[PDB]
Amino acid sequence: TTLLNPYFGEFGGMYVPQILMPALNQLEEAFVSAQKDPEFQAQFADLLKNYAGRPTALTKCQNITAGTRTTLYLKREDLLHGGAHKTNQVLGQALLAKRMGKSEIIAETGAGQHGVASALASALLGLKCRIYMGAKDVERQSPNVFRMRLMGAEVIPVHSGSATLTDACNEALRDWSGSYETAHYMLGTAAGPHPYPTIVREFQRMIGEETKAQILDKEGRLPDAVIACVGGGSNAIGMFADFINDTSVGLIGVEPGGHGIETGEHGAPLKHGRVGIYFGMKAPMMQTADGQIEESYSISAGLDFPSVGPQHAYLNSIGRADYVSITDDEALEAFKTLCRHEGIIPALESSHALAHALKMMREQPEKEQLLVVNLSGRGDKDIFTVHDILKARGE
Amino acid sequence: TTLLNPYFGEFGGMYVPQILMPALNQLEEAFVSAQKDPEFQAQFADLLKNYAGRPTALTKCQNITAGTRTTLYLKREDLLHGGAHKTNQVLGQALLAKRMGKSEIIAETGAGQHGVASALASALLGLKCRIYMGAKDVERQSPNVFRMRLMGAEVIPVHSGSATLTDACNEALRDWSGSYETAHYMLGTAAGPHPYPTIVREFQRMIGEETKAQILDKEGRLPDAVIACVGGGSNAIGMFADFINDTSVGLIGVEPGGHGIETGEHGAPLKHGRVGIYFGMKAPMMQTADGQIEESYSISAGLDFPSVGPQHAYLNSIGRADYVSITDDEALEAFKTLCRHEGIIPALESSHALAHALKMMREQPEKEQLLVVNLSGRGDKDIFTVHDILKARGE
Amino acid sequence: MERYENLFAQLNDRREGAFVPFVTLGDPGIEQSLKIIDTLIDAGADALELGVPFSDPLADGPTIQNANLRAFAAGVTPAQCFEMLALIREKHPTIPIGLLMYANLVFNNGIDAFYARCEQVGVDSVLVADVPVEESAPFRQAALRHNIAPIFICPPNADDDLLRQVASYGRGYTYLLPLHHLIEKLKEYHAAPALQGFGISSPEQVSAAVRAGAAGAISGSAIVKIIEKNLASPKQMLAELRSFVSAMKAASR
Amino acid sequence: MERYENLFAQLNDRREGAFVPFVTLGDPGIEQSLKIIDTLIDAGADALELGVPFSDPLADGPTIQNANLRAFAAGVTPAQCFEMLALIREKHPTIPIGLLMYANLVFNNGIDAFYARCEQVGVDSVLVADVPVEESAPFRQAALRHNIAPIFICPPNADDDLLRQVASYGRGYTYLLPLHHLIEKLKEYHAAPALQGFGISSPEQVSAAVRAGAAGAISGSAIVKIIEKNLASPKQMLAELRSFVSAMKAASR
Ligand SMILES: *Cc1c(COP(=O)(O)O)cnc(C)c1O
Ligand SMILES: *Cc1c(COP(=O)(O)O)cnc(C)c1O
Ligand SMILES: [Cl-]
Ligand SMILES: [Cl-]
Ligand SMILES: [Cl-]
Ligand SMILES: [Cl-]
Ligand SMILES: [Cl-]
Ligand SMILES: [Cl-]
Ligand SMILES: [Cl-]
Ligand SMILES: [Cl-]
Ligand SMILES: [Cl-]
Ligand SMILES: [Cl-]
Ligand SMILES: [Cl-]
Ligand SMILES: [Cl-]
Ligand SMILES: [Cl-]
Ligand SMILES: [Cl-]
Ligand SMILES: [Cl-]
Ligand SMILES: [Cl-]
Ligand SMILES: [Cl-]
Ligand SMILES: [Cl-]
Ligand SMILES: [Cl-]
Ligand SMILES: [Cl-]
Ligand SMILES: [Cl-]
Ligand SMILES: [Cl-]
Ligand SMILES: [Cs+]
Ligand SMILES: [Cs+]
Ligand SMILES: [Cs+]
Ligand SMILES: [Cs+]
Ligand SMILES: [Cs+]
Ligand SMILES: [Cs+]
Repeated sequence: TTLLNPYFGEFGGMYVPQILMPALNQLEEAFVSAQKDPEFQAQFADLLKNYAGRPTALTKCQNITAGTRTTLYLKREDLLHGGAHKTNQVLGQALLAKRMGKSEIIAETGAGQHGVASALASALLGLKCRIYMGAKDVERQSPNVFRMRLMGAEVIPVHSGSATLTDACNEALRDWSGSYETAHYMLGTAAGPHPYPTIVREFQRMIGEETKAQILDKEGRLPDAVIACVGGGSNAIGMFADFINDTSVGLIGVEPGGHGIETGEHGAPLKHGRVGIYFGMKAPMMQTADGQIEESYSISAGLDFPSVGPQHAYLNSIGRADYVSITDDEALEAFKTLCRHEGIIPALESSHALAHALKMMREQPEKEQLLVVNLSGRGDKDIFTVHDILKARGE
Repeated sequence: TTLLNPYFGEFGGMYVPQILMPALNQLEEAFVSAQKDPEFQAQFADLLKNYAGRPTALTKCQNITAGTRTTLYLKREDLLHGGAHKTNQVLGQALLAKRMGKSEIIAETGAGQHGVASALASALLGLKCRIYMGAKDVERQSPNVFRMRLMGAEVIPVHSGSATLTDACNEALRDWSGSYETAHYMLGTAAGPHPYPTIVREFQRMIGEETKAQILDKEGRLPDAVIACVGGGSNAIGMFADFINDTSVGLIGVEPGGHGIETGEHGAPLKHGRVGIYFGMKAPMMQTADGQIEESYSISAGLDFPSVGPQHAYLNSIGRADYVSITDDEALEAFKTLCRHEGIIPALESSHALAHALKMMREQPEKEQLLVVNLSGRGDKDIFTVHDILKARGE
Repeated sequence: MERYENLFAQLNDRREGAFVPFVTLGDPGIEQSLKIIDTLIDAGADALELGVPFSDPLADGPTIQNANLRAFAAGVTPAQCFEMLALIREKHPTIPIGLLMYANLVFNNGIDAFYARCEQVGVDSVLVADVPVEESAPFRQAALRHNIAPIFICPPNADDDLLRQVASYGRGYTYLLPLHHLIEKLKEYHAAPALQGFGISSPEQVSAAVRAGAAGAISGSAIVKIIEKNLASPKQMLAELRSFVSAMKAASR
Repeated sequence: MERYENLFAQLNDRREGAFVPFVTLGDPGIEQSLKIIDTLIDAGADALELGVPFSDPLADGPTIQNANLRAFAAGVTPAQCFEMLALIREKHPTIPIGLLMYANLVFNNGIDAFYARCEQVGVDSVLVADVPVEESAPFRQAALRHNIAPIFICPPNADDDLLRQVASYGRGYTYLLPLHHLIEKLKEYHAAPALQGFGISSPEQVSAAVRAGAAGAISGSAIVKIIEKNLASPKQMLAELRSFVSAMKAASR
C-alpha cells in the first residue's frame, strides 16, 4: 500500500528488494506530509532563494535568432548555485531527511556531478554525507572528488564488482538498507523507485513555474514549446510539469544521440530502447537481446545513461510530450554558437536542448515560434572536452 | 576641463599622454549623459537582470558563526553570470561604447579574468572585441585564452618588452590612441585615469544598494560593517558606495598580505606602499626607493597588483574606510571553512574578505556584530591552486 | 514446487533440517560450475539456489557481485544458464532447484515465457531479488501457472501485514532473513516452510536455525567465498566445498 | 632652456633646421650608451632627447619598450642616468639636452627636487610622457624655477584651446606629432619653436618639416632601431648611427 500512485501508466513502480520497502514507504509519507506543511515549504523557499539564488533569469536570445521568426528564451539554471539545476532538488531532499529525523545522507556518483550537489546541500544543512564511488571513477575524477572532500563529504571508493557506478549504487543501497533509520538516500534524478520520480519532479517544478510567469510577463502568452535535455529526466520534468495541463504548449525532451543512433553508441532509450525493469523501475532502457543492460554513450557525462525516468515514458506514450535526439556533433555546434553569439558557456548536457531549438529555427526559419530552452547548467566543466575534440579534428 | 572632479582629495587625475585626453573627455561626456538618460538606465537594468541574473542573493551563514555573537551575510556576486562581479561593469561599459557609436572593444588581460568578462559582454552585444595579452601570459593561460576565443574575441599575443601585462596594456592603449573613434577601451577595475574610477564605481554600485535593501528587509537595520577584498578596488567600491553617507556603517577593505607584509611579498599598497603616479592615476603603489614599480605577490591572481584605485586611498585618508590585510594562509583557511561549513566554494580573492570577517568574529566572539562580506566570485578556478598547496604541505 | 513438498516431508520423517547452498551459474566458468554443483549435491546439499549472471545487479553483496562479474566476464549468458539447468535436473531427479533472478531477465522476453522455460528445464522455484510482494502479482501468477514456487523474502523489518502476504503468496519455502516469533507467525499463517538465510556460514548457525523451528538454512554467500578463495586450484576448490557442505549438513541432523 | 634659444637663433642665422635624435640612456649598457651619444653629436645632432628607463612605461611603442628593457634589465638606474647626464653635459657645453621622463620618476623624491637635480647636471628641458597639459601645473612650475624648459606634445587631435595652452605653457620647443596650419597657429600664439616628431625616419621627412616652416625634426625611434639591429656589433652600431645622423642633418640644411 502507498499513499500516492507509484505508476505513470505502465511505467514506474517500486522494484526493490523487500528490505527497502519500509524505507520507501517512510519517505513517501514524509514527502506527502511535507507537501502539506507551510513551514516546510517556507524553509525550502528560503534555501532556494537566499542560498541558491532563485528565481533564475529568463534570457532572451537575440543574436542567435536574428533574421528568423523564432523568439528563443533560455531558462538560466546555469546561474543557480552549483552551476546546474541539480541543486534545487538536493536541497529539498536534505530538508526531507531532516524532517524524518535523519542527520546522514547517502549518495553515489560516477562522474561526480550529483556527488558534488549532494555534498553541498549536506554541508549547508550540517548533514554527514557519505558518497559511494567506484574506484575506477575516483581515479578519473580527481576534481570532483576534491570538491566533495572540501565540502566535508566522505568519498568511499568501491572496489567490488567492476568498481564503477553500478557497484557504487549497490553499496549505497546496501548501506541504506541497514541505516535508513538514521540516513537518507539522495537519488540524483527523476528515476528509480517510487517515490523518487514524484519527489524529484515536485522539487524541480519551480523551473517551469517560474518560466511560465516570466514568459507571460514578457510576451503575454505561453510558449509554443519548452525544450529540455534528458539524462535521467529531472530538469526536463521540472520544466514540463507546470505546463502539462496547458495542452497548447509543446513539451520536447532531447535524448543524447551520441555518435548517431544507427551506431548504437547513444543514450536514447525512450525512443531507441525497450521497456525493462532495473534500478527500481519499469522504464525504457537500452538492452541486449537477452535482457542485459547495454552501455550508453554520450559526449556529455550527465546524459550518458541507458535508462530514463518513468514519467517521461508515460508522457511520450500518451503523446503529451515528444522526444528527439541530438548527436555529439550537433551539441558541440550549439555549444560553440551560444559562446560566440550570447557570451554564455552552456553545459554540454544543455547544449543538446539548445541544438534542437536551433534545428527547429533553422529548418523552418519563417515559422513564427516562441521557444524556451531549459539551460540546465554552465559549461566551464566541458571546456577541455570541447578543446580536445576541436583540436583532434583540426579547428 | 572636465564635467566631473577627476580627483578624490589628492588622489586620481588623468595622467595620460596628451593624445589620449580627447578619448577620456569623450567617455566622460557620454557617461554623464548616460547617467541622466532613463533609456540607458533601463537597457542596463535589463541586461543586469535578464542576462546577468541580478539581484544576487544575500545568504545568511549559520554554521560558520555558531556559538558567537556575529551574524554574517554573504553578498553572492559569485552567482552572477560569469562567476564574479566583473560582469556588472563590463555590461555598462559595453553600453557606453554603443552610446558613443562604437562597435569595437579593446581590453588587455594578464591571468585572463577581465579578458573573459570583456569577451562575454562583447559577444552578447555583438561588439568586435580584441584583447591584448603578453605572449608569456598566453602560454600560461590556455583555459582563459580558449574561453575568450570561444566567445569570438581576438586574443592578440604581445611579444614586445617583457611580453606580460604592462606590455599588453601599453599595446591596448597605443591601439586605442589611434582607434578611439571606433573602439572603446574597457578598463577592468576602479582605477586608471578619470573617468574610469567613477564609471566603474557607478556601474558596480548595485552591489551595495541591493545589500542595503536586503539587510534592511531581513534585519531591520544597516550592517555594522561591510567587508570586501581589494585588487584594483571595483567590488569593494561597489559594495561601499551606497553606504558612504551612512556613517555608522564600517567600510573595511582587505588587501592581500601574500607571504606576510614583512616579507615584501604582498599586494597591499594602500597601507604598505607609497603614493606615486602610474597607469593614469596618482595612487598608492608598491615602489622601490628610486621610484620603479615593485612586483606584487598574492596567492590570488585577481588581487595580485602593486596599486589600488584612488577613491580607496581617499576614503582611507579621511578615515571613512579602514584597510587591512590577510595572508595567503588566512585566505586558504577561509576558503576551506566556507566549502566545509556552507557548501560554497569562494574565489580565493573573496576568501580574503571572508578571512577578515572570520577574524573579527573569532577575536571577539561575544561582540554583537552584523557583518556583510562581498563574496566577489566563485572558486572553481582556484581548486588546483588549493589542491597543490595542501598536498605540498601534506594535508 | 512438489520437489520441496516431498523434500520437507522426508526431512520431517528424519527430524532433519534442510541445508541449501547458493552459487552463481557459470562461476568461474561453465565446466567448473557444473562440477561445483555436482559436488554440493554429493556432499549433502538438500536443494540448490542458483543465480543467473546479470549486467547490473543492485541487490547483492560484494562476494556475489564478484562472482557475478567472473561469470559475466567469462561470457556466461542466460541461454547457457538454462542449458546448465536442464543438465543439472537430468542428473538429479529429486533435488529442488531454485533460481535467484533479477526482474529484467524474467521480464525480458515475457514473464510467462520465462516461467514456461523454467518448467521445461525442471526448475522448482524462483526468487526475484528486486520484486517486493507489492509488485509480485504477474510473477507469482506466471510461476504458479507453470508449477514453479514463487519464493519471497521475509526481512528483519517485517510487519504483520507483510507476514500475512508472504505466507499467502509464497510456495516452496519462505526465505527468512524476535526470530522464534517470526517462525511462529509464519506457521500460524500457513506459510511455506522457513529457511533462515541471514549470514549462514558455520555449523552452529545451522543447528540454531533448526532449534528455532525453521525448516533449515540457506548459505547465501559462504560457498561463493570458497570459490573466490580457491580460483587458482580447481581441485582444492572442490575439496573445500565438499568439506564445508558436509559439515553444514551434519549440523542439520 | 637658454641653450634652445641660442641654438634656434644660430640655426636661423644659417637658415637650417634642427635634427634631434632620441635614445634611451644606458641602452644597451652605460659605456656603449655614452659612445652612442657622443657619436650622435659628432655626426651633427643639434640637440638630444634622452630617456630614463622605467619599470612600467605605458606610453612608448615596441621599439622603445625593447630598448627600455635592455637598459632596465642591464641594471641601469635613474641615479646612474643622472651620472651619465652630468658627464654628457661636461663634454658638450652648448648641445641642448632634453629628458623624456615618466611622471613617477619625477614625482618619486619630490617634483621640485627632481628639477633641481636636472639643473645641477645641466639638463635643458623635460618632457613628461604621461602628464597632459591639464595636469602639468606642478611640473612646469618646478621646471621654470630651475631654468628647465617644460616640453609639451601637440598631438594630431589638438584643438584651439590645446594650441593656446601648449603655446603659453611650453618652453624650449613644441613637440609636434592640417600641418602647415598647426605650425602657423603655434607661431601666432608665440609658442616655443616646433619640432616635428611624427615618424621621422628618412632625410625627405626632415626637409619636409623644414619646408613646412617647423624649426626641425625629432627622430623618436629610428636611432633606437639601429641600436636594436646592431647589438652584436658595437663598432658597426656606431658606424650606422653616424651615417644615419649625418644624412638626417644634411637634410635640414
Ligand atoms: C545532471 C545534469 C543533467 C541531466 O540530468 P537530468 O536528471 O536529466 O536533468 C543535465 N544537465 C546538467 C547541466 C546536469 O548537471
Ligand atoms: C577581479 C576580481 C577581484 C579583484 O578586482 P576588484 O576590482 O578589486 O574587485 C576580486 N574578486 C574576484 C572574484 C575577481 O574576479
Ligand atoms: Cl494511491
Ligand atoms: Cl501522471
Ligand atoms: Cl500497473
Ligand atoms: Cl506563501
Ligand atoms: Cl559546475
Ligand atoms: Cl557534519
Ligand atoms: Cl585536483
Ligand atoms: Cl579536503
Ligand atoms: Cl554497507
Ligand atoms: Cl498563478
Ligand atoms: Cl544477446
Ligand atoms: Cl568639475
Ligand atoms: Cl569623493
Ligand atoms: Cl588636486
Ligand atoms: Cl524606473
Ligand atoms: Cl569563473
Ligand atoms: Cl562581432
Ligand atoms: Cl584548454
Ligand atoms: Cl574557438
Ligand atoms: Cl596598435
Ligand atoms: Cl530607497
Ligand atoms: Cl632602489
Ligand atoms: Cs528573431
Ligand atoms: Cs539517457
Ligand atoms: Cs551566530
Ligand atoms: Cs592590490
Ligand atoms: Cs503458502
Ligand atoms: Cs612660450
